Amino acid sequence: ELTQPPSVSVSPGQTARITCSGAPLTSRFTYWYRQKPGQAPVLIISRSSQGRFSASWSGTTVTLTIRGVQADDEADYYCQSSDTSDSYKMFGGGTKLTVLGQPAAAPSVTLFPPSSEELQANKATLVCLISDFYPGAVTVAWKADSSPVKAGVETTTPSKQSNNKYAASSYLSLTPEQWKSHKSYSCQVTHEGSTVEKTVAPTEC
Amino acid sequence: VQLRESGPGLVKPSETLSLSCTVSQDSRPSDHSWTWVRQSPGKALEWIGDIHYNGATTYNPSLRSRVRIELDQSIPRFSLKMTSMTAADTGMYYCARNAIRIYGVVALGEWFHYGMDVWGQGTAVTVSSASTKGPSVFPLAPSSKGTAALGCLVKDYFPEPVTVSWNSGALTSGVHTFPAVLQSSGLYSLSSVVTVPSSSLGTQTYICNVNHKPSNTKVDKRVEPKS
Repeated sequence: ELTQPPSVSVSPGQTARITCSGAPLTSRFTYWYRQKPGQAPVLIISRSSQGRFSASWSGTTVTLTIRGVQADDEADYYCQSSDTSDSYKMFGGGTKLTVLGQPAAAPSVTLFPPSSEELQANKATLVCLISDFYPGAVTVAWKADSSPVKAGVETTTPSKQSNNKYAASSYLSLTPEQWKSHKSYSCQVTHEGSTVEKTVAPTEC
Repeated sequence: VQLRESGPGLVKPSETLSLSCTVSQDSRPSDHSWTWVRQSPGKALEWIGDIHYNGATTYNPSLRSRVRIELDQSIPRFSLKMTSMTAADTGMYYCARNAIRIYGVVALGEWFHYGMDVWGQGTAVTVSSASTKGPSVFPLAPSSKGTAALGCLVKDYFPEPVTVSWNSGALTSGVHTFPAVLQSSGLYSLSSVVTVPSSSLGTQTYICNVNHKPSNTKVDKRVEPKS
């Protein structure tokens, strides 16, 4: 097997080093890949013959060096080789590269009421879409009028966006009667101690 | 060079997974090692095996007794079968080209892998006894009152994924398709929203194209301004 550190953290502009270690590496080439959340892997170190990325061999370890690290380099990095006997190939366990010092970003929140079509199908969903926040942690509360909603809420875990900020979704399921019974509903998104609240109302366009 | 996976989305426990990968625009396909890799959710890539045009295969030793890779050179397209599927096998399955460069006599081993340089987008495989279910798609109408957000709510489907395009792929700017939520029912729902110029709400038609390959269903939903 090939072993990598689970995590490496560096600040912008600094050089990152990620190691891959294993018995095959004394005699078998080590390839490297980067994978960002929600994407397929990308080859970053090839074997070109018998610019910020390079790799260096020493015994049972190969070191990947990333020069001039920037936020867009946040990704999981995997090494890959073949066994000494030429029987199979394998990947290491991956290293998550974190770039320190990224600025906080407040969430953007869009709240949609139930569609007329859904209501006619005897269902009602409020859709609270939350994007562009950093770090990747939010809490979501719903209110019916001014009272907390104790049932019907489904919220996703935050997921990393292409711009390195995060997104999440929260859904509130209601019956059509419940939707029409209250003056308004609100989705309240708290991040870093501050809150954005969006409201929708059945009688409002 | 492009690789495109096709798979069933869902496999019943104990049954056999069958995937394929179609290769396009490779002009020396017989040189390379055509590879399958998978990734359980939140876990590392795992190499499954590969095949060469001479038909020679190699496999991950922990999976060998369950897997077979085959190659149809006429397309070309290569396949993976994996028997006795369980939830342990749920994850994303990728095909890849492990490209080879040849510098001398092949029989003397005078060649080497360049690396897995071209990857498919992956096909999601869920192992479950539950039935496939296609989505119900509802419009998320733009606010009546710069820019406006409109979208599609894609409700109540299983298994993952759905893909969403807008205006048959003509509209890409401002599109944000959110990861799905998993409901207590075991179905998924997601939303796709596009931010558009308000001036276009009268003039431009907006249609979300929601593809759910596991149920062989595609829904093209027109999203109009509120009445």
